[PDB]
Amino acid sequence: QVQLQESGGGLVAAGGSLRLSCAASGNIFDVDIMGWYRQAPGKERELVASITDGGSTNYADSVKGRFTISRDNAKNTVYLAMASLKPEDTAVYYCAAVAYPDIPTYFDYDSDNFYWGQGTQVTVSS
Amino acid sequence: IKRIQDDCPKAGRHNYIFVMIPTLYSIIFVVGIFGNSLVVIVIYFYMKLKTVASVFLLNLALADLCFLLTLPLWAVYTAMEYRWPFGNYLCKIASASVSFNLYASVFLLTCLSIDRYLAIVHPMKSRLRRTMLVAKVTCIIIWLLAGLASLPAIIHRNVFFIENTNITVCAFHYESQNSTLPIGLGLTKNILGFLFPFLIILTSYTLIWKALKKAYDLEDNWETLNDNLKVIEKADNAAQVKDALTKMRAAALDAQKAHGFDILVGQIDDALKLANEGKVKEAQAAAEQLKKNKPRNDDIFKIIMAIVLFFFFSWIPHQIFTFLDVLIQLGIIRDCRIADIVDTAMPITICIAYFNNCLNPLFYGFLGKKFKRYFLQLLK
Amino acid sequence: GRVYYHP
Ligand SMILES: CC(C)CCC[C@@H](C)[C@H]1CC[C@H]2[C@@H]3CC=C4C[C@@H](O)CC[C@]4(C)[C@H]3CC[C@]12C
Ligand SMILES: *[C@@H]1O[C@H](CO)[C@@H](O)[C@H](O)[C@H]1NC(C)=O
Repeated sequence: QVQLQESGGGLVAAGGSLRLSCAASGNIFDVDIMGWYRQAPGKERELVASITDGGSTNYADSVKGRFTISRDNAKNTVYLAMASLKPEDTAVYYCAAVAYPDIPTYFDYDSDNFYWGQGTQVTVSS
Repeated sequence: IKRIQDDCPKAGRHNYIFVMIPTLYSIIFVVGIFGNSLVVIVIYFYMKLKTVASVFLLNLALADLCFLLTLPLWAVYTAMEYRWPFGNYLCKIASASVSFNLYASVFLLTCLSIDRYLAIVHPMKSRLRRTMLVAKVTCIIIWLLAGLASLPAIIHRNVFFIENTNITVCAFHYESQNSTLPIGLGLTKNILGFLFPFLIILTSYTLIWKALKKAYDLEDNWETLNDNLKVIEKADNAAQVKDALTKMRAAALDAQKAHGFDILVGQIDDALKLANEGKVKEAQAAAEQLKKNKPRNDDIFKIIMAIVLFFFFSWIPHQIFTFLDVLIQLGIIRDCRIADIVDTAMPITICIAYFNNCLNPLFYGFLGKKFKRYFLQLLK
Repeated sequence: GRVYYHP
């Protein structure tokens, strides 16, 4: 299995900053693509940001210009540097990662080569 | 039942067909019940259906088992020189199960190909749209669309008494005039059952082919730079540094067309100006001043090639003679000589299409290393 | 007419 441990959540005032981390453990090979998802209460889950092993990032329109996602391919860790946090961003942020086995056939009927994390709470109060 | 007059009562009636075709149906039956049952056992009981592709692969094996249930009915049908003793109800079910399995199996491969394009190319943006609820709703629509397509096989398929030979057969009666049967029922199997889905399957895997090529060629460009940088460090004359720096400039422009790459290529062009003038020590320092285990399968293109061609060459014999059946029905051709070669090859094309189709849930399963693991533990 | 007796 490819486990994902996330850390950095916390209750911060409105307009503050935060930096979420997520290191991939248990992978013999490098993770392909990692990113962050958040689930607002009563609302469906959405993709916040993702970054590939090359450095290409894709941000959502609700966090573009504020959140800055980065990673370190050596340690297989992704960092979500959140700035100017709004009370709309109050959600449980989940970590995601795509890791393929050796000699990958790109077919996985067990986990679709996709692995999640436990979840860290991020609350932004007024 | 109805009494009809067959235009070509000898078309397709050959002794080598009455012996070989029932034997082939028995091989498809034994191999199909063996393979598709193990796919269900491994997926539903040892994997508990955790992915979208597992739902498609499970229903791909279930729909094949339903077709094989009526396969012995067609085996003895061809054995008794095309005599149908199972009544009118059992043929409306058997002929529908053949038509239902065609559309359902081909639709499932279409959505499974689309799912493979989204999972490989857009893993993060298409993850929330590809859920278990979507996969099951897709399958119930595939069942309805296949049942809606096999609807003429339940309304017009009847048991007909042939006055020419006193032989009771089950068939579609292509009546010359005032026929209640739709004209182009075989055209529906051509475009909806083959043309349109194959173009979606071919497009899905072509996009995967191009995506993996862009990624693999990019990794090859970085490997060319680092290997040549090691060649420059171990170089001893101006020719070894010139050959390595030339390969680095060409690889840098290849990696750019995949954006500070012009800054790297400009510095390689500066190192080339030193190696050309006989400066070997000055060229090594320039390359040394400017500048890891990703999974990769160079045989995935052979797998993509095999997946596309296995779907095409397995159905293209059946669809061609099905289209030839439409020309005979429309009146474009009325010769009983070409009706014989069409009525003889049609059981051959069915033996080719549905034998390969009943091996699809097994072949797609072996692509997953976890499925291959549980499969061999069952046989061990 | 024609007889499409195939499965
Ligand atoms: C004519 C048909 C409908 C009747 C028999 C079909 C079913 C019950 C048969 C077909 C093939 C069979 C499987 C063939 C091989 C094995 C591997 C063995 O280590 C355990 C039993 C197991 C897993 C069999 C279980 C029963 C099975 C799934
Ligand atoms: C079919 O049966 C009729 C009698 O009902 C008979 O006259 C005819 O020759 C038969 N045709 C055959 C056996 O081909």
